[PDB]
Amino acid sequence: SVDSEWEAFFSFHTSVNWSTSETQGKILFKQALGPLLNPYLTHLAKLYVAWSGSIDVRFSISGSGVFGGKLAAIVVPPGVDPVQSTSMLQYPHVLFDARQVEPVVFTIPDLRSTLYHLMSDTDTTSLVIMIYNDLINPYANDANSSGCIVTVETKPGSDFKFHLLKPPGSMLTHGSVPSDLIPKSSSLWIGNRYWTDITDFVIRPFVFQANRHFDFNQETAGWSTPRFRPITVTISQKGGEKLGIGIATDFIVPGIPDGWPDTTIPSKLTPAGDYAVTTSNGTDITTPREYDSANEIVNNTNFKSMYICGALQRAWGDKKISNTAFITTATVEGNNLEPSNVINPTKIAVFQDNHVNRDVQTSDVTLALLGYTGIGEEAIGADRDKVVRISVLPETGARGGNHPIFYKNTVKLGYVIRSIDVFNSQILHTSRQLSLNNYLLPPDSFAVYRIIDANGSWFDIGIDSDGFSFVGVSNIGKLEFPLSASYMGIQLAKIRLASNIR
Amino acid sequence: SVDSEWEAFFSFHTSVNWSTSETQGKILFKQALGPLLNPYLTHLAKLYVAWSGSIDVRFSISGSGVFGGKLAAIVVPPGVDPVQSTSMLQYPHVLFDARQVEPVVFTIPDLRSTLYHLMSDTDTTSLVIMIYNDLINPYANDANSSGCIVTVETKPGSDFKFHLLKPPGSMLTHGSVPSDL
Amino acid sequence: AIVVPPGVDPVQSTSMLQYPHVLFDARQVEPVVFTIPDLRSTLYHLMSDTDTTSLVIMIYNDLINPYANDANSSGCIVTVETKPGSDFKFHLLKPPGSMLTHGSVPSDL
Amino acid sequence: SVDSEWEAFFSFHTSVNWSTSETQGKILFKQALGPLLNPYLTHLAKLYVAWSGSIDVRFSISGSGVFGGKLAAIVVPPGVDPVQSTSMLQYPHVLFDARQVEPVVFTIPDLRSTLYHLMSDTDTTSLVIMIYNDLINPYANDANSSGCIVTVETKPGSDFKFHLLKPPGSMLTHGSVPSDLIPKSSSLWIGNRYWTDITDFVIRPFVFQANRHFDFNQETAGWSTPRFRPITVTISQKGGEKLGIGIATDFIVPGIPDGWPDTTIPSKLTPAGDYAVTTSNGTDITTPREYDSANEIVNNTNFKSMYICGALQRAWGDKKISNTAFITTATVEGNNLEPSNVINPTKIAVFQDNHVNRDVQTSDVTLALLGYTGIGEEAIGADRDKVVRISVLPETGARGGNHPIFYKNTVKLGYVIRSIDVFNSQILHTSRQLSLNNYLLPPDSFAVYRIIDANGSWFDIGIDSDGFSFVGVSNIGKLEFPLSASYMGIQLAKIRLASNIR
Repeated sequence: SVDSEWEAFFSFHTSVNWSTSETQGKILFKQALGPLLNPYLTHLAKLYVAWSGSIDVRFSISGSGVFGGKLAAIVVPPGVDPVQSTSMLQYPHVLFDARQVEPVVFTIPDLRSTLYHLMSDTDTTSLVIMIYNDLINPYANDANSSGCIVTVETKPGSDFKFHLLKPPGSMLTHGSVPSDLIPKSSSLWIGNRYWTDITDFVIRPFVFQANRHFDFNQETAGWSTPRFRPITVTISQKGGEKLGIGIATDFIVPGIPDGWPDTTIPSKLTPAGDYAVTTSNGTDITTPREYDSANEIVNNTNFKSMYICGALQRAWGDKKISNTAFITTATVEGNNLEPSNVINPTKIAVFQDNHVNRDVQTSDVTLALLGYTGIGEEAIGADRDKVVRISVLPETGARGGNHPIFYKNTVKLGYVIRSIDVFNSQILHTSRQLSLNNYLLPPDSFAVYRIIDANGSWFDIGIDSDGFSFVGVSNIGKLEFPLSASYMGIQLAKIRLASNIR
Repeated sequence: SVDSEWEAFFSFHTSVNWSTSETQGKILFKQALGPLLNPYLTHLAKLYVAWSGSIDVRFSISGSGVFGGKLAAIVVPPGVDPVQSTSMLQYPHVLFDARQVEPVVFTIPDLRSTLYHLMSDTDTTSLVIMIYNDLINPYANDANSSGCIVTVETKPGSDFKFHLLKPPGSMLTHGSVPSDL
Repeated sequence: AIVVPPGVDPVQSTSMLQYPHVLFDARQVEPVVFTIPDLRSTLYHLMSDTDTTSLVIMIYNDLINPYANDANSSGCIVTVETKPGSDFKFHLLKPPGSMLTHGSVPSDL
Repeated sequence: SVDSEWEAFFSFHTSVNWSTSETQGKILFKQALGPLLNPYLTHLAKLYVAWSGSIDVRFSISGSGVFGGKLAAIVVPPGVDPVQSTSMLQYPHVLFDARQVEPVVFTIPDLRSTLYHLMSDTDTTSLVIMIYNDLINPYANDANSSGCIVTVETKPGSDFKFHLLKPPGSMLTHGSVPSDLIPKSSSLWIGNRYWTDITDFVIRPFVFQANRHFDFNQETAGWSTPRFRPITVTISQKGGEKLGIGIATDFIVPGIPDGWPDTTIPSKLTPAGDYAVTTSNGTDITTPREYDSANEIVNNTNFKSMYICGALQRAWGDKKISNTAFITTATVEGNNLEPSNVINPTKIAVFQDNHVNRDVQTSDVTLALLGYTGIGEEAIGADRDKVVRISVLPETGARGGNHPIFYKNTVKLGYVIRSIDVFNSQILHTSRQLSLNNYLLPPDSFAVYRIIDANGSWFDIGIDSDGFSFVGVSNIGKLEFPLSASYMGIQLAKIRLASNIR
C-alpha cells in the first residue's frame, strides 16, 4: 500500500533483563530522541540534514500473573541527563505494572529550541524508564531468584518529518553510528598487538595498551599503523659484537618504527648464552609455575622475554646468510641491556651477524615476528611495568558495574616446543576503523554489541569513549567458538550489560 | 500546550508497604485536603491566600494474580479524625482489590463551611485507606512472609482554583511546610 | 551543479558527483538561474551562522577543443551573478550601536 | 517537500567516451530495467520484494557545433539480448544528434509477463544506444583524433512503485550487487597468492591461478581459505636425511594443506648444496638476464625456485632448535626431487633437522612464508607449466577487446639481498568476499570498477563471471600510487573499459 510502510509498523530496538534483585530506582532506557533510534529512519536520514517531530515507542514485558512490581516512565526534557537515583521520581511520571499484558505505546514529543534539528544535535528531548517498585516473587530464597525481560520497539511519530535534502557528496560533518565496528563473525577478528585470531576473553579490573591502540577521536597513544607488516630497520654495524639501536626507515612516528613490538625485558639482562636452558625438555608439562623443582627450572635462558622474528640481513658491502634476530626495546649501554620503559629514538636493540673489523657499517634490513621467550604462563601485557609507553599510558578502570577485558590471543614460543598466549586490547578490525573513520559517542554511553556462541550463551560488549572493551559479568567462561556478533547502539555505561551465559 | 500542564498530569505523593502480616483494618493514608498535597500546587499556593475545589488522587498497587486481599477507601468529612479501628468501615466505602492492575482515580470533593479556604485551614475534607481484608499468600510460613507496595499520585481537581492574590511581602500568618529540616 | 546541504564541506574529488546533480553544457548561450534553497535547523539565521546550505560547481566533463597541441591550449571564462530570492527576507532589526558580535567582511584590507 | 524527493530528481548512473574512431554501429548502454539502476531505488528495494513500472532515463552529450554524428536509441523487449551489429537498427529507433545541447529524457516502459516483478527477475525490458553515424571531425589526421563523453542519469518513472513488503530477516534468495568487491582505497589490497600489498598491474593475454582463487558461484578450483596464516604439518622423521612428504593436520582439502604455496620446481633438481652459488655478491645489479657473463652467473644454486619459510620444529621425542625449512610440491622418490604438476596427498616436501638413527619419527610442526629462490626476473606464476593445479586449470583469455591482468606484488629473496616480485590474480579482499558471499552477474557483463591515481589518470576494471580482472587498454603505465577505487555496476564485456590514463 503506502510507499512508507515503515512509517507505519513497529521496529524492535532493544530489550533488557529486569531482575528481582534490582533495587528500587535504576535506569533501564537512557534512550534519546533523534532518528538514530529506529534503523529505517536512521538509514533514511542519510539523505537529509533535517528532522523534526516525535517518535512513538511501543514496548512491553511478559509478566506472570504471579509477579508484582511497577515500572516508571519519564520524559526527560533536553539539556538534562537522568541520574540513577530515586529523586528522579519526584517528577511527573507514568506508573507501569508487570502484569499488564497490553504493551504500552506513548510518544516522546519533540520540544525544541531551534526550528529544525541539525542531524548531529545530540541534545534533544529524551525518555527513560526506572524501576519504581522492586520485582517481587512469592518463592524467593537463594541465588539471582529470577527476573523477566522487557522489550522496546519503535515507530516514527506522525508529526515526524525530515526537511533538508542534502545533495550526495556534499562528506558528513559529524560521524556514522558506531554500530559497525566488530565484524559479525568470530572468524576474522585477530588481536591488535599480535596478528593471531582471538580465541578467548580476559575478565580484568584494569586494562592498558598504547601500541596500535586508537582513540574515538581518531587519536592514538600508539606508534604504528593499524596493520601487521614486516619491520624494516637499518642498524649501523658495530664492528665489535651484537649492537641494536637501529633507527627505522619509513614510519609515521619519528624514530620509533611502525610495527615494533610492545613490552621490554623485565630485568637488567645481558646478550649472550647460546641455547641458554630453562631446563628439561621431553619433560613436557611437568613444568608450569616456579620451576616446579630443583632439577627442573621455569625461567632464565639469558635473553628471556625477547621477541623472536625471522630477519633478512642487509649486506652493505658484503657477507651473507640472514641468520638471527632477537629484539626488544631498551638502553644498550655496553654489552649490557638494561630495560627502559619510556620509548624513544634511542632504544631499539637486536642481535646479529656483524663480523669483520674493517668496521663495515649499516648492516641489516628487515625482520618479522614469529615468537617470544617462554616466561612461564605470563600472558604478555598483564603489567604496566612491562608495557611500553611513548609518553602517555592509555588505560581504563572498571567504569560502572562493568569490567574491562582483553582478548586472549596466542603467541608461539621457541626453545620449548609450542605454547603460551598473549592479551590484546582492541580487536584489530576495530582499531582499523577507528583510525580510518570518525564517529560520535557520548563519553558515558558504550557501544552495545551482542555476542553469541553456538548454544545459547550470549553477552554484551561495550566501547569506551577511549576505545576499550567492557563486560557486565564478574566472570565468563568456556563457550562454543563458532561465535558471531552484532551491534545495538549505545547505553549509559552506568547500566550492566545483561547476558545469558554461564 | 496549556500554560497549566501541571493542572493536567499526575504527580507522585507517597507510597506504602502493605504487608501480609498487617491485621485487618489499619490506616494507610491519613492524607487530607489542602494544596499542601501536590508540590506544584503547594508551591503555587505561595502566591495566593485562597483555595477551593477538590483534588484528584490516582494511585495503585502492583499485585500478582496469586495474591488476594481487598483495600478500603473512605472519604472522611471535615472535623473528624479517622481511628485505626474496624468500625471505620461501617461507613459508605469503596472496596479495592490487589489484583486490579488498573490504577484507581477518584476525587476528594471539598465540602466547606466558609466560601473560600484560608491558606491555613487545617480542618478540611479528608480521604483515607484501610486494609479491608488481610493480604493472603498461598506460600505462608515463617518470617514477614511478604507484602507489596502501593503508590499514590496527585493531580489538582478541575473545580480546584485559587482566589485571593496576596501582594508580595504583605510575612505569612502561618508557617511553611516542615519538609525543609 | 550541486546543492550541498549544511554541515558538509565539498571535496575536490569525483565522488561528489554520485549525488543528485544538474548537468550543464558549454554551448548553452542561455544563462542558467537556479536557487539555493535555505534548509535550516533554527527558525531564523543569526547573522554570523557560517554553517548553512551551499551550492557548488564541478567540471563534469573536461573541456575539449578540436585544435589541441602544446601550451595551455585555451579555456573560456565563466561568470556568476546574484539576486536575493523572493522568499528571502530579514527579521530582527538591531538598534544602532547595540558593536557587532562577529566581524566585518575581510574585503577591506 | 515530498518525503520522496529522490522520486523526483535525477541521479547519475554512468557515462562513456564516444570516440571518433568508433565504427558505425557499436553498443554503448546495454543497461537493463530493474531497480538495480538507480542507487536510491536499488537501496530502497532492499525492503521489498516487488517492483513494477518503468524508469526514466535522462542523458546527454556535450557536442561542439563543429562535430557531426548521430546516435541511436532502441528499446529492446525482454528475452532478447542486443548484438553489436548493424541490423539492430532495422528496428524502430530514435535518432540522436551530437549538437543537441538539450539532454534527452525518455522512458523504458515495463512490459511484463507476470503481474509483479520478483526482485531477482533478470529478464526484463531493456534499452540501448548504438552509434548510428560515425563521429566526424573537420581536423582529422593521425592518432585517436578525439571524441567527447556522454553521460547518463536516472529517475524512477512515475508509474514505478514497489509492492511486497518483506519482513526483516525472512536472507535474500538471490544476491547483492557486486559493486562492493574492491575496497575503495589502494592501501589495504594485498595479493591473494602472497600477503603483500599490490604495487603494480600486469597487462597480459592470459591468466591462470587456482590456489586461493574463487569463482562467482562461490566455488573454488583452489585448496585454501581466503586468508594467510602459518602452515602446520606433520612429517614422519625419515631417520636417514631430508624427507618431505608430510600430510597436513587440519585443512578443508583432504591432504593438500590449506596455505601451501603455489608453483613447483621447473626441473628435476636434487636436495643438497649448502649456500649453493648463483655467483657474485657485492656485484650488485651487474646481474639480470642469463648470467650476464661467464664468471658471473644468473641461476643454479641447487634448491632453486624453492619457497623459503621460517619454521618451528616439533621435537616428538627430543632434540631442539627449529633450524630450516625450504619447501615446494613434487615427488620425493629417493634423494631426488622430480616436479609434479598435479597436486595430491603425496607431494609436499621440505628440508629438516631429523638426525639420530633410532628412527625417531613424526618430526616438525609449523612454518610460515618469507621468501623464495632468486630465479632471475621471473615474476612467479607466469607459466602454466609452473602453476600447480589440483585437477582443473582456472584461467581466462582476452574476452572482447578487453585484456586480463594480474597484480604485480612483491616477494623477498634470500641468497641475494632483497628483490623480485610475483603476480597475483584476485585482490585478496575480493576472494574473501567471493567465498563468504553470494551475488548475481550475467556471464557476459563485468563488474565495472573505477580506478584513479593522484593526478588524473583513471581506468576501469572488470570481473569475469569466473572472477578475473580485465582492462580496456593495450598497455598501462606508471601512476602515482595513492590510488583509490570505486564501483559502477555491470557492462557487456563486449565493450571496452574507457580510461584517461597514459
